[PDB]
Amino acid sequence: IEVLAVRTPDSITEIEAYLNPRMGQPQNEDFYGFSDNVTVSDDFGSDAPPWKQFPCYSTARISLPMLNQDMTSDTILMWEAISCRTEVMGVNMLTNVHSAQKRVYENDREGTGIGVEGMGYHMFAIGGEPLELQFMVFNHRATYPAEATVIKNPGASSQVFDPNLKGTLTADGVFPVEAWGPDPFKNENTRYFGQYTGGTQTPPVLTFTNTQTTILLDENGVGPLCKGDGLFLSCADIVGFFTQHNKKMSFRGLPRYFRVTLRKRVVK
Amino acid sequence: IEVLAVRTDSITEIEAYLNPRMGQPQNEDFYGFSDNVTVSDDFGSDAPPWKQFPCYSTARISLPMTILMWEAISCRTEVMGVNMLTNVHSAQKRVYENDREGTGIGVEGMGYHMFAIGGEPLELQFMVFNHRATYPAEATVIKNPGASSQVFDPNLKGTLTADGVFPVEAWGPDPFKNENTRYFGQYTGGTQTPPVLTFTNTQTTILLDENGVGPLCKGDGLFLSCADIVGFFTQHNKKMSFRGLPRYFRVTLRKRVVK
Amino acid sequence: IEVLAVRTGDSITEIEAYLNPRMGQPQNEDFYGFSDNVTVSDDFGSDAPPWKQFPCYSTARISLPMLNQDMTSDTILMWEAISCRTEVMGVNMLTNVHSAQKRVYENDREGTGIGVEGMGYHMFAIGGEPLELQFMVFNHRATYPAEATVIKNPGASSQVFDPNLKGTLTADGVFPVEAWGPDPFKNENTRYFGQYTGGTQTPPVLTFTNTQTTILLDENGVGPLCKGDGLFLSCADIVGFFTQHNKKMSFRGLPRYFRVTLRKRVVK
Amino acid sequence: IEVLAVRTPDSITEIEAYLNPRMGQPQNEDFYGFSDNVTVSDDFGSDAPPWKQFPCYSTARISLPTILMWEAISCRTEVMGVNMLTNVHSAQKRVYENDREGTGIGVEGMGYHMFAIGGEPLELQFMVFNHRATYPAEATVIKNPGASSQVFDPNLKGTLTADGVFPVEAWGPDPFKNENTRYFGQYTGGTQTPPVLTFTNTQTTILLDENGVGPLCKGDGLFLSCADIVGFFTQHNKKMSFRGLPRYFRVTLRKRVVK
Amino acid sequence: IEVLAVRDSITEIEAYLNPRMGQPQNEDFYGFSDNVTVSDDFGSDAPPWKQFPCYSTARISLPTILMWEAISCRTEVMGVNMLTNVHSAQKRVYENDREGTGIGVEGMGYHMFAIGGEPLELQFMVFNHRATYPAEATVIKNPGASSQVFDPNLKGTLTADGVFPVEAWGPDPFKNENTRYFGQYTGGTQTPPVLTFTNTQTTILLDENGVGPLCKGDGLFLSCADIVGFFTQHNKKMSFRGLPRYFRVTLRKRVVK
Ligand SMILES: CC(=O)N[C@H]1[C@@H](O[C@H]2[C@@H](O)[C@@H](CO)O[C@@H](O[C@H]3[C@@H](O)[C@@H](CO)O[C@H](O[C@@H]4[C@H](O)[C@@H](O)[C@H](O[C@H]5[C@H](O)[C@@H](O)[C@H](O)O[C@@H]5CO)O[C@@H]4CO)[C@@H]3O)[C@@H]2NC(C)=O)O[C@H](CO)[C@H](O)[C@@H]1O
Ligand SMILES: CC(=O)N[C@H]1[C@@H](O[C@H]2[C@@H](O)[C@@H](CO)O[C@@H](O[C@H]3[C@@H](O)[C@@H](CO)O[C@H](O[C@@H]4[C@H](O)[C@@H](O)[C@H](O)O[C@@H]4CO)[C@@H]3O)[C@@H]2NC(C)=O)O[C@H](CO)[C@H](O)[C@@H]1O
Ligand SMILES: CC(=O)N[C@H]1[C@@H](O[C@H]2[C@@H](O)[C@@H](CO)O[C@@H](O[C@H]3[C@@H](O)[C@@H](CO)O[C@H](O[C@@H]4[C@H](O)[C@@H](O)[C@H](O)O[C@@H]4CO)[C@@H]3O)[C@@H]2NC(C)=O)O[C@H](CO)[C@H](O)[C@@H]1O
Ligand SMILES: CC(=O)N[C@H]1[C@@H](O[C@H]2[C@@H](O)[C@@H](CO)O[C@@H](O[C@H]3[C@@H](O)[C@@H](CO)O[C@H](O[C@@H]4[C@H](O)[C@@H](O)[C@H](O)O[C@@H]4CO)[C@@H]3O)[C@@H]2NC(C)=O)O[C@H](CO)[C@H](O)[C@@H]1O
Ligand SMILES: CC(=O)N[C@H]1[C@@H](O[C@H]2[C@@H](O)[C@@H](CO)O[C@@H](O[C@H]3[C@@H](O)[C@@H](CO)O[C@H](O[C@@H]4[C@H](O)[C@@H](O)[C@H](O)O[C@@H]4CO)[C@@H]3O)[C@@H]2NC(C)=O)O[C@H](CO)[C@H](O)[C@@H]1O
Ligand SMILES: CC(=O)N[C@H]1[C@H]([C@H](O)[C@H](O)CO)O[C@@](O)(C(=O)O)C[C@@H]1O
Ligand SMILES: CC(=O)N[C@H]1[C@H]([C@H](O)[C@H](O)CO)O[C@@](O)(C(=O)O)C[C@@H]1O
Ligand SMILES: [Mg+2]
Ligand SMILES: [Mg+2]
Ligand SMILES: [Mg+2]
Ligand SMILES: [Mg+2]
Ligand SMILES: [Mg+2]
Repeated sequence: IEVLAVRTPDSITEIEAYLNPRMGQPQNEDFYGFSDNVTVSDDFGSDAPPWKQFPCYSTARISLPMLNQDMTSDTILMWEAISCRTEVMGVNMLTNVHSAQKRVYENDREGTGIGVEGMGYHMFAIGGEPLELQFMVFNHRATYPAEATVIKNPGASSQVFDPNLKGTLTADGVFPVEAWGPDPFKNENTRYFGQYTGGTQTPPVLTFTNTQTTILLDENGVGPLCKGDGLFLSCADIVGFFTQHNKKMSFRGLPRYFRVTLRKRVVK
Repeated sequence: IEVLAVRTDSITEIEAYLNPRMGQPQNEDFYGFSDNVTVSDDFGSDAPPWKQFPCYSTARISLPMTILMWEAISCRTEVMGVNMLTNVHSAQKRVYENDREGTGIGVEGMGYHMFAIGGEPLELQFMVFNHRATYPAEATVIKNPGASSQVFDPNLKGTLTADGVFPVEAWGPDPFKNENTRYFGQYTGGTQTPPVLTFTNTQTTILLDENGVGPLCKGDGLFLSCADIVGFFTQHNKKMSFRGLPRYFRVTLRKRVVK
Repeated sequence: IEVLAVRTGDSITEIEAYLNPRMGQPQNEDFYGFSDNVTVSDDFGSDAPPWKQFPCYSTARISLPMLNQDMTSDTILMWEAISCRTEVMGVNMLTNVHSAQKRVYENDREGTGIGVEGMGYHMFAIGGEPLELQFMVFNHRATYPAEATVIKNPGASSQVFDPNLKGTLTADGVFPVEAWGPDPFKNENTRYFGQYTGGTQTPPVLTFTNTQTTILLDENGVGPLCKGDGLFLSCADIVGFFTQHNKKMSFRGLPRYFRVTLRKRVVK
Repeated sequence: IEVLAVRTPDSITEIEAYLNPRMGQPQNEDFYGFSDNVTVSDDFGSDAPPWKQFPCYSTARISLPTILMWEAISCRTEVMGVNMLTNVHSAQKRVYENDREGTGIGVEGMGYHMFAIGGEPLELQFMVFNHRATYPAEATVIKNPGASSQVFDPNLKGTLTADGVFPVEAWGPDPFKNENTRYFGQYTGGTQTPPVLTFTNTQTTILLDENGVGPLCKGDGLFLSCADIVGFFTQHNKKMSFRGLPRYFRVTLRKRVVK
Repeated sequence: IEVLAVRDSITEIEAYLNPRMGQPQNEDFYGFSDNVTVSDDFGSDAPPWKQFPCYSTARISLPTILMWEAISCRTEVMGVNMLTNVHSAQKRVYENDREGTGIGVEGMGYHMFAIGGEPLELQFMVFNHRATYPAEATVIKNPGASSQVFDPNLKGTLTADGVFPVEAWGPDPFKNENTRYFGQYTGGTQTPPVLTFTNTQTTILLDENGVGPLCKGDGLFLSCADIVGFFTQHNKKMSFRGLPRYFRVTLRKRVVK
């Protein structure tokens, strides 16, 4: 794409969208927002995580307003994503230490719940085309379930970087977070942002405000250009683990808010 | 609201406090605390009793009476009474309980610190850890909110219109609304987490949006909201209660012409 | 006070001062810098913290040089504080893990002392008049000893904010840290800065440098104005707890350094 | 090298490269990305860390397109595969081992993240926890380094000239050299520390020095070096191995006239 | 000490300070203290020589009058790489199972450096005033109860390497007009060490007036302590582990009265 002039009163639009988490349990059922209880393999050889027990990436394509093209010009207008605000919603719910939680003083049947604790994985991506993925796994001999999208028998090389093992995030709730990450060799037309804090007893730390704005412009002053007039949102928002009295543990996820400002860009 | 020129007599300043609503009744010996937290066995038999969970604090501040509206341009906010957390002697589980020795363990665990300042009530998203929780009659909640309530459901909206009754654990700020409010929030989780608090009279936050417009005080009302969970108070017998702290606000407003 | 012009030539001065901590144990006896061993009540109603077992605020008024007043002027000169350096001194001493401390591996009588750990409370205030206080307590039914300055029988409202419960920090070593904090409704003529990190096994975190200057000027470019030609300094520097082999714990505090640059200001 | 004027497309090139980690286990086999299970010696005197049980630096030379030299002016770098650390099912010691319940504990313990970009091999200082350690034949070390190798000895020098054979625990960047290399490094210690990693394609680091000069690529060669220890993998039987991640590099060079 | 204009003219020195954690140099525990013993009370407290760290220090010789003025510095904790060692005679993560890595180096961090035109000026201050320091150590003997906090009588200067106990001396903020000092402390005995290294960080040494330290007698004074944490043996004996510090200083010629 040959990028040309920015248009400056009717040249800018705003979209707002949410992505619900895909932590593994089905929508419209009692554990929506959570994974199912996590089972652990005895070895890498026999490792087979069941469907529902691991999170997947969230994705959506947002259809943009009419650009009102110039019928006789040899150029076209494209929506250019210039800025965003993103917030993890429902942080407030993590003040719940009463709902069926392993207690601080289990031996005394006393104390609050321990609440949600452990690993936070927070990433979002805003592009003019689907997020480009690198396949990479902890254990290449893991047998993923039929419901999941992965590279089957990916080989030892998939435990680190293999340039043959590529993907694109083309479907919501089926690309396992533990098997796909953003590809830094691609995503020329996406901005991605990721933070990981590991562990299983780590205090979760989350902020929320409606006062924060991230500029989406690259080093040439060009934001994502929305090919076929779509805006591609991707995320994963693991808050940590929910622990039952019987010590079963499940992933807990939260939904993400996006506001994206776009402006009209002349191209070609 | 169409926003015209800043009027430049033109400036006012209010100070206010919101006391915390951790659950125990005001004017009684456990004011500032929740009652002792009980935990359900399962999501299906989950009814957190009244007094055992915190609620948002809120207040409408009356301001002096094309039109002029009061426009909020800056604030200072301070969590008050941080000093009281140096108390490790008041009926606290001890560091070496099995020796009946050491300090009290003092206040530890989750911090949830949020404030909002706007020209109308805080717009809220309903969201809960367990949709099947039965909240007490005293609480304001969406009843039988459905499985969708565990994540984002665009039907499940509310506005913060009463002090001490909107459970923190069931409402948060709606990012899809609040064009006329600035909100700020931090959560640190856990039950033995060290609390981290700062205080100073030297910090101003600017409340102007990208367009240089502050919150515009509809009907000459300034809306303040907070929640300041500091962590938990643990008794000798291991019973745990939320402890909260009051919040100071100073807001600077200017006359702005509109319509 | 009506505030007029700055003098910029004679017109500048610096004072340096220390405040020693008032953690509870008497001065120039063997436990100076410490509290006595902390006792814990069984309930709120029978809560009576003995004198010496809890810290108090440090404060001093510093006498300033003669201003050399213009005898015939309608106006008057005051000293205006414009900047400070402050440092917690003796941080070096906390590398001591041999001095009668509970050992890391007590069941094996082995390892270092555990050293000082637990809550940090670090605050300082620089003003032209005494620090204005808000009375607030964890437990209102606490009976403070006669040695201590408190509001007696303050009632339930004292557990949160009650606008009736005020004070000024008019004496060193007697205002319990746990019952008084800075009053954000007053202190127009004082700058105060406070940090708390809780717990009883929290690692203390402290920094020291002679390269850090804090400006004391308000939004109007006016510093604290020294009424009756006094500078008021206040602090509390709880570093954490000292734990003995028998598991007795005391507060440990450190002294604070102040450097304050003042300049002549004309006022009505 | 006398450094004259910047030549201003055809004057700018951009390379991209990955460095796979060298945690110890062989390439293209089932434990690629890990060390073998760590053994611990009884004393300094008889301390022989076996080949495969310790990490080594990753390094590559990239071949690039009055003389003209390539001058590295900026980079992006990213630790890849951070996403795999959300795996708590793969043969991991469980949170509640006694009850055979909970997630795996996942990767925890020490983080060591370092990268270097230079016009020549990274210049190294030899320094070791225990000088009496006997390294295996596969490792490049200074043999019989002496007690002074446990701190700084100006005699104990090297350059990173070989991928996967310079042990991290024996070699670090030499601050007395590396005039023509930029290095960055962070260590967080412990064995139960939570790993903290970030990733984004939006961060650029400028490689120009105080004089506006970046690494100048000798022999038309760009030198990349790293080590990315994420933490430890703990089996059900409490055996612990290093886990590493590959690092991405993007480097932007310009033609520089030199003498 | 009146300063005129900045006046061939710019020079740069590099130095290293090895750590003085207690164990004698060029012997097998160089970089470590000896195993720490703990007193039963303040009254009998007598830390043995080799069981506590001392400050490192050196004077570097440099090449109306002219003085060398220190304008900027680079400093680096060297050898952070060695802390990836979890095999060398360390208490194991799962000692009851004789399994896991070593726990490695853990506990308190104390990192301080000073760059000045004269010896670093010290304030004497001790946890316990009744501690008896050994003959080898430079201390104020019988310093009294006020030495547990600030006493203005209890001053010193860092005149010697490896003999001023870290736990007895810190920088005096009432003096050091011609030194820049920087310190960080993180306590605990199981705290994770956090260390960074780059050749890309330069600290400016100019004061508010734009004057850096002026090197009296053409001597540059370098001081540091870098306690990274503790080494714990299988038998639970614990010793300080320290690391050496790199210093790059840029000096320019300043005219003085
Ligand atoms: C992630 C996964 O699937 N892990 C499962 C696996 O663990 C093995 C792997 O982690 C390998 C990776 O190299 O490491 C094994 O541990 C060995 C290995 O580290 C070795 C050095 O390379 O040192 C020890 O083994 C010693 C010796 O070298 C071995 O040859 C010897 O092996 C004997 C067997 O133990 C006997 O059962 C057999 O009859 O005869 C051989 C002798 O020829 O054992 C020596 C120590 O006694 C390390 O232990 C990992 N193995 C183990 C036991 O953890 O496989 C195990 C089941 O073995 C689990 O399924 C694990 O989940
Ligand atoms: C939060 C709450 O109310 N929890 C209570 C609930 O726990 C059950 C739920 O958490 C569900 C969520 O899917 O999982 C149950 O555990 C199951 C499943 O994870 C299942 C896979 O879907 O795998 C295990 O069950 C298998 C098998 O599928 C079962 O049909 C079979 O009977 O048992 C197998 C295991 O041996 C796994 O156990 C949770 N059940 C238990 C137990 O925790 O319900 C329980 C009472 O049953 C408690 O009240 C919880 O508080
Ligand atoms: C800080 C302090 O001084 N605490 C001492 C006090 O503890 C009691 C308080 O913490 C109050 C605060 O409301 O709670 C008591 O626990 C009760 C309540 O939480 C109650 C519901 O409001 O629920 C429990 O009581 C139920 C039932 O509701 C009661 O009517 C019944 O008599 O007992 C039931 C037992 O399940 C809960 O226990 C605190 N009481 C105890 C006990 O902790 O008084 C105690 C000694 O009695 C100690 O002195 C505390 O230090
Ligand atoms: C790192 C290593 O290889 N450690 C192995 C070693 O441990 C010994 C070393 O740590 C040295 C370093 O100086 O200290 C020994 O501990 C001794 C000393 O600290 C000593 C004072 O210098 O104080 C203690 O010993 C005293 C006395 O001085 C001794 O002469 C007397 O025999 O015993 C006294 C106390 O009862 C202190 O114990 C370390 N020794 C031990 C033991 O830990 O050697 C041991 C086995 O000898 C292990 O192999 C270590 O892994
Ligand atoms: C740091 C050090 O050297 N500690 C050793 C020392 O411990 C004693 C000191 O900590 C002093 C400091 O004031 O306190 C003793 O504890 C006492 C006091 O806190 C006291 C009130 O001032 O309260 C307790 O004692 C009361 C009563 O006052 C006593 O008269 C009576 O004998 O016992 C009462 C309680 O039953 C409290 O115990 C420290 N004493 C002890 C013991 O910890 O001295 C001891 C030997 O006694 C050890 O050598 C310490 O390491
Ligand atoms: C990640 C993984 O492989 N999980 C597997 C688990 C665990 O191996 C065991 O629960 C440990 O005993 O075993 C199953 O039979 C189960 O519980 O459903 C099947 C599942 O494929
Ligand atoms: C804070 C507090 O109330 N402390 C009180 C302590 C503790 O309650 C007990 O030591 C617990 O057993 O008891 C006293 O008898 C004491 O030891 O002097 C009275 C003192 O006022
Ligand atoms: Mg590319
Ligand atoms: Mg909106
Ligand atoms: Mg006021
Ligand atoms: Mg050099
Ligand atoms: Mg001075």
